[PDB]
Amino acid sequence: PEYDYLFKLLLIGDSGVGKSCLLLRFADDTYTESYISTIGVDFKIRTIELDGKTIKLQIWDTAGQERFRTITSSYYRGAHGIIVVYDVTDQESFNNVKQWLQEIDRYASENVNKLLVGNKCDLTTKKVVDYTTAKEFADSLGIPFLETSAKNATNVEQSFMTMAAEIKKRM
Amino acid sequence: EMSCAEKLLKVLSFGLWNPTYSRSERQSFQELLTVLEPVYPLPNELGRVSARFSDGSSLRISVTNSESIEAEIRTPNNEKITVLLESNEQNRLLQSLPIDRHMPYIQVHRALSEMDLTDTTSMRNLLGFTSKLSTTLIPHNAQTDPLSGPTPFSSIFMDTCRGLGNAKLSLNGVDIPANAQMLLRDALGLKDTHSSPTRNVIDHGISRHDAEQIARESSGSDKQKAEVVEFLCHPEAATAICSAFYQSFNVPALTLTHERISKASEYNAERSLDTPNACINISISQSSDGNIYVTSHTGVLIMAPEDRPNEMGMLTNRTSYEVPQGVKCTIDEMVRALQPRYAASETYLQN
Ligand SMILES: Nc1nc2c(ncn2[C@@H]2O[C@H](COP(=O)(O)OP(=O)(O)O)[C@@H](O)[C@H]2O)c(=O)[nH]1
Ligand SMILES: [Mg+2]
Repeated sequence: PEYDYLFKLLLIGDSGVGKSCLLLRFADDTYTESYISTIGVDFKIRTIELDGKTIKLQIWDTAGQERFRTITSSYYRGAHGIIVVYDVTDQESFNNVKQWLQEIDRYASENVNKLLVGNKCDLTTKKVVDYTTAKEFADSLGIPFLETSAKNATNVEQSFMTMAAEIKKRM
Repeated sequence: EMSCAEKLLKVLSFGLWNPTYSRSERQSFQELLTVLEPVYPLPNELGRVSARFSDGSSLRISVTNSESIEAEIRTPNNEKITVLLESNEQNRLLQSLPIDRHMPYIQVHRALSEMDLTDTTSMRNLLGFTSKLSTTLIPHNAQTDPLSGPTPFSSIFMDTCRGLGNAKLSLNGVDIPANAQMLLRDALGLKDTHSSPTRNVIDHGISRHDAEQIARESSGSDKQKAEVVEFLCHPEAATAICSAFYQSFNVPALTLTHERISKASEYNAERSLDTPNACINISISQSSDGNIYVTSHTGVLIMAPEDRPNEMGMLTNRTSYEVPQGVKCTIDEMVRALQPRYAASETYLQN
């Protein structure tokens, strides 16, 4: 075509953990604080090269506040992969990963790809979720995991490529 | 010779979308029409609207629940004329006021100029227009109710941080620009996205000095500026501001429409059009009785039903509510005091 592969990605997680920030960093290599919140669902496209193959990613960026969940869930079953984000400075956000994974269990395709991302890892002072606490949890579910900083670009690119490769492998 | 309040009142009666108006006249009207702000309605009023122009003339329109319309002109020489207005099909008067109606169908407007949705400024401007036109009210049930569920309002402070400096915001008709909104951001104690407002503001409101600084940086009349300072010094002014940004106000309306909104998001992301996801336009007024009314708008791009395919317009959600006295800026306190009323409209570029 004009792309070798077409993958659909979903960002999922509590409000304000940084899902839009991560997406805008991956799609435009910018970080700004001059955007209103995500109302409903946002959408960005980016192409990557992997194993020489051109891959077109279609990333849906959901709103994470509770009331939005029912609208949000309608987008799961389309996705090739779902990224669950939490804020590493915010304990309650990590605690909620369990439910989000239940949402994936309830709504997404039975063998969708799951990645876990711990954002705002540049705020080291206020950091409350340690790598080992998260890794071990992710390990227990066969889920890949990275800490990232949309602000510093730290592991943002790596995240999506890992997700991509993981889907690629699956087909 | 003829005042602003009067000019506009001629227009609304002849009709905003009347075909006999040259395009250069339509722009000169949208300039007059944007002075219109919603305000606290009295007990029998379906909605009340107010405009205070720079030529010193004001205008107060009120629509009763029986949909009867009454305007009041105040000339720059303080004369008090009172007109009875009739809305019908050639004027669409009722449609060109910021009022929530009980229609059997969501209202559909046509943009008055070439607001071709390419970028941010296009979108904001269109929302600038739609914020002043009518909307159809939408009921919610327990599941789509923004205030129901296990954690209502949990996101307002985050929403407030992201919104301030990125919204179009008016208090008592005074436009508070980005710089000022950013001072107000810091004035609430919401310096960083992870904080709550200070125990001092929650209790006593913004400090007098902060308020005066914000009102100096703002565009608007000198008398009006003073009302803004007095508004900001209230514990309830913090409540009004923060709540107006609540993201889930938009849930009743999207429930009816999101698939079409997403369609527009994709359509645009494919053409590399750098169009924001959502725009916010807030309008808050304190009556000369102390009554605080919030009217909060969210505009969002939307695709026409599959009857006029590939046509794109804007979906506008209006949230109106009173902030009663003594309702301090707290999530727990907002959830039990505030009683929002959600409403929407679809606007498409006549193009
Ligand atoms: N320091 C830091 N702040 C971040 C980072 N990512 C997001 N934030 C902050 O969190 C706020 C909300 O992020 P946002 O993307 O809107 O969260 P969302 O609700 O999932 O879209 C932003 O205004 C940023 O200031 C990060 O990697 N580092
Ligand atoms: Mg977002």
